[PDB]
Amino acid sequence: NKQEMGTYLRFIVSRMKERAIDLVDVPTIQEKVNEGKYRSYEEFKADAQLLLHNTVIFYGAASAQADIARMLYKDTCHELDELQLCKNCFYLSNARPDNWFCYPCIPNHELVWAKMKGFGFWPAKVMQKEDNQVDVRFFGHHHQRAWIPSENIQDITVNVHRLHVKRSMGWKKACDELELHQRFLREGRFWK
Amino acid sequence: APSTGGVKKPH
Ligand SMILES: [Zn+2]
Repeated sequence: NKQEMGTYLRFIVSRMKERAIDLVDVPTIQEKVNEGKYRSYEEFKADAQLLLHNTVIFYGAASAQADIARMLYKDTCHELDELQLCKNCFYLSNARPDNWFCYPCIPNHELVWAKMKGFGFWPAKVMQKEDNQVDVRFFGHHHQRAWIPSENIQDITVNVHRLHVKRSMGWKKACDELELHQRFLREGRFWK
Repeated sequence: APSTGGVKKPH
């Protein structure tokens, strides 16, 4: 996918320029993406790596600039990890049309109630799992991520009154978003 | 915050 990769990489570069306002060349990577020249994510990663190295050498391994660069390289690698987890999620998370988190993916994310100590059960999408814990992304404001122990999870088709919940404004908005998602899912309303 | 969400802080 020539254009798809190009689109994703543009989000990353743009975001890392925004990250960089904390306080190989950047235009070169910026040039390369803009022209859609990258042939692999791995190749993009190796350029970001080169840039990091040149940067730390340029300014000193303990400069403010080298600290920034190390942070940016880690964030870029995180964005690339996430892009591999689910490309649709990544696209919608960056383009953010109205109700972006409600559009289904293929395959569909498993939906759960996930409990974090002190918050009660909150609705979430499962992004990945291992035997002892599950990486979820919550519905509702900020759409944050947590690793949740297996026994702090219930499937979404369990009735909510059977669960320990704390019914805040934020919790109610999360639940409204969940139900909109469940509807889009049954409708086959994919993002176009 | 990462595009696909920052880590949710414990209570
Ligand atoms: Zn997804």
